[PDB]
Parts: sequence; C-alpha cells; structure tokens
Amino acid sequence: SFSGYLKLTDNVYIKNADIVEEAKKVKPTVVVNAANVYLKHGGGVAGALNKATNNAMQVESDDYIATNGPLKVGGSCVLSGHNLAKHCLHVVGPNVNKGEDIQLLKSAYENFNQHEVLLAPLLSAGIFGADPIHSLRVCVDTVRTNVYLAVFDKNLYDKLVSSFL
Ligand SMILES: Nc1nnc2ccccn12
Repeated sequence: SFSGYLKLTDNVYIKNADIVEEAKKVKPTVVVNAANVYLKHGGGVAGALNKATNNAMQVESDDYIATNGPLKVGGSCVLSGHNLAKHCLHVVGPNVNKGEDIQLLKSAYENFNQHEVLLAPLLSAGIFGADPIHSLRVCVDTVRTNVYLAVFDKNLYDKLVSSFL
C-alpha cells in the first residue's frame, strides 16, 4: 500500500515523491493525471506519466479525443492506467498561465470524489501556474475520498506541510 505519507486530514495524505515512481511502486487503482482538455501529455505530470507508459497513454488519449472531442476545464475522463495504475483519471485543472479560470479548481477536485482511493498530484500546481498552497486547501475542502498526494518538489512539499492550516 501507500507508505511514508504524512496525514493532513481524515482523508488527505501527502508525500514528497515523484508520482511516476510512486505509481510504479504502488500500482494504485487510480492515478490522477494533471491533464489539459486535449489530453496532450507534453510536460509536467502529464508528460512524465505518458513517458512512463512509453507513449501508450498518448496513443490511447488521441483515440479518446478523436471519438469524444475535448474535455471541459474542470472535467475528467477515466482511461487505462497502463503500467502505472488500473485506471488513470485525467483531470483538467484550470491553467492560470494559459489564462484559464482559477474558480474551476473546485470543480476539477470534485472528480476525485467518484473514486474511493487515488494517487494524485496537486491540481493546477506546477506548470499550470496556480498557487500550490491554494490547490492543497481546495483539495482538503473538496475531496471526501482518500487522496494520496505526491508532490515532486521537496522545497514545495516542505512549504506545503509547514504552512498547512
Ligand atoms: N517524473 C516527473 N518529471 N517531471 C515531473 C513533474 C511532476 C511530477 C513528476 N514529474
């Protein structure tokens, strides 16, 4: 199971870990991808998870987009987890750098409530441009299911735990 996570709340746990290595170690039921509406896994968590699947996640995502069209910002889709998880929940958080609306972050976290336990990154953090402390606050106030957050950056992980209200 998940090991070395610090408990933040009744259901939110956090660890300084690379979500790719965490997924390969644990092989959880659900790994969350920090997706964009086109499921174009270029950089950040998405590029990293996709590279770990040897691009199989992108091939599957392009077929999903050809059939269904793009996701909504705040939306999600369940696809295969490939070598990382049983499933991958592709969640679209608002990308502040691309000028998207930060109010959609709560809607993005609501997708986690459809899964009992998830391995996930902080939505809209990293290359998505939002304040990670705000993302963790929205996470703990929105997600009711068991969420194991993997924070790649050590200094950010320290800042998050030490500043947690
Ligand atoms: N393995 C890896 N490479 N880049 C990133 C970014 C976020 C989380 C994991 N990452």
